[PDB]
Amino acid sequence: VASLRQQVEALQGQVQHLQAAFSQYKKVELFPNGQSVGEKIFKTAGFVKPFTEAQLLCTQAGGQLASPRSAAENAALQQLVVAKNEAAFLSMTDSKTEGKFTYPTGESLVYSNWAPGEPNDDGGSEDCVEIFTNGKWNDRACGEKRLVVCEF
Amino acid sequence: VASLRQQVEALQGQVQHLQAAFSQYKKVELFPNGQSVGEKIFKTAGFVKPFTEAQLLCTQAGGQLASPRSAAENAALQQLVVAKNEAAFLSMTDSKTEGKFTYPTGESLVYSNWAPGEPNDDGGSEDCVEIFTNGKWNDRACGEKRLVVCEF
Amino acid sequence: VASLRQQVEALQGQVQHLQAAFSQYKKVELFPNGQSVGEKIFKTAGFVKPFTEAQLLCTQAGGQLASPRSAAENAALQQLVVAKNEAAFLSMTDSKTEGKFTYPTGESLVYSNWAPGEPNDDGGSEDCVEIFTNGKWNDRACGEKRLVVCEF
Ligand SMILES: [Ca+2]
Ligand SMILES: [Ca+2]
Ligand SMILES: [Ca+2]
Ligand SMILES: [Ca+2]
Ligand SMILES: [Ca+2]
Ligand SMILES: [Ca+2]
Ligand SMILES: [Ca+2]
Ligand SMILES: [Ca+2]
Ligand SMILES: [Ca+2]
Repeated sequence: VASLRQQVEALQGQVQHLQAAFSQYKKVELFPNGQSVGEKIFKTAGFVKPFTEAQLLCTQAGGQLASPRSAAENAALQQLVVAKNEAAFLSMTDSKTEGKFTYPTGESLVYSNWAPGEPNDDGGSEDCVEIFTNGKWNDRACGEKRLVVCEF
Repeated sequence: VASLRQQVEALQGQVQHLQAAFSQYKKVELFPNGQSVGEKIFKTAGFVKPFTEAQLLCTQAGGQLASPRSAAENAALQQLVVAKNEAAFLSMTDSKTEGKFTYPTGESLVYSNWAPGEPNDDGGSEDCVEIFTNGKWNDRACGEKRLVVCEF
Repeated sequence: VASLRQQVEALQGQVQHLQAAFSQYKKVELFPNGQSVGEKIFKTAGFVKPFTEAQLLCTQAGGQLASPRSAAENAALQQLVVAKNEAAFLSMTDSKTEGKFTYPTGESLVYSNWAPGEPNDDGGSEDCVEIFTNGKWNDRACGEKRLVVCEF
């Protein structure tokens, strides 16, 4: 029993070391292209791509396109967009049913921050969504190129 | 004994929370300049350099130039090459014995994906190896500049 | 007991795996924009900004502008500057009292590596500090754009 006790004490020190070391690396890793908010992490690729390409990049990386589900998440995402000074694509589209935006899973939106008058399906061909540097949303043509930002 | 149990129960909760956090941060880390395959991790510096300089960058970083040892590893590396649209240097050279490519350790290749007609030692001076966006290999002069991709 | 001893072995296995995985990840993260020295880590954003903007970026990331406090730290920082071939801003300034450089906290410098003749407050308007590829320091106008390097 004393042997196991010694083992536990050792593990406690090793875990404490990992926690401290990892806490430091979290900050290092997110600088300058990442943003943590709650349990979610947004990270930009630093370049622009059309929706389909951006979506694939995020999915293959084990995440998905930025999908802010609260004002707080949206504000965090906005910080990255502002820092890079490039509007970015969100994950939602109304490709299936015009006028009804959904997440990649098909679920309807639980949050939105549409600019006044949006979505307006301008030209009758805007089924993707972009977030501006001011944090507001606008439906935009999926064929256009916007900043690639994924969430993990 | 009873106190040790709860101590173990607690410590493991912390470790599993650490495992989850670490796993999330690893995915974030690899986007968009890295690729994991098995226990190996490829990461590109995002710029080009001549072989000697590229090799030094990887060694100083605690790794080595990309050394795909299987079709799976080659495919993973190919993803970075395609993403950057820049052919990359591999670690192998036939500088010691012309025609015989080896890893930095001196060991002979256990896998190769030479493009048709390669390695041809063009000009009688191609002792380094580059991987194209199509995943195939070609021997090339070490003085040329290619994408820097290290493996860890 | 025999069950506790079993749980401990599993826990030990999880911690040992994390130590190996974390160590590998650290190397990946630092390549190619980071440098570890002592308990400090320098990381460059890979781009240039005026002092105020560079300072805010580091602060918002949970760190601060590079603040070498020893020859060892300065040498580590110098590596990033050399690697990017771009002089970088340090955190210190004499904005409060001309001729007296201080850290962000307000404390006086505990180490300096001024190039010959510096600081010279050229034009009567140099209150910020930059580090050259040779590791030496020079006071520079805060409005100029230099490589952003933060410390964590
Ligand atoms: Ca439509
Ligand atoms: Ca639409
Ligand atoms: Ca619109
Ligand atoms: Ca030769
Ligand atoms: Ca040759
Ligand atoms: Ca050839
Ligand atoms: Ca002054
Ligand atoms: Ca001054
Ligand atoms: Ca000066």
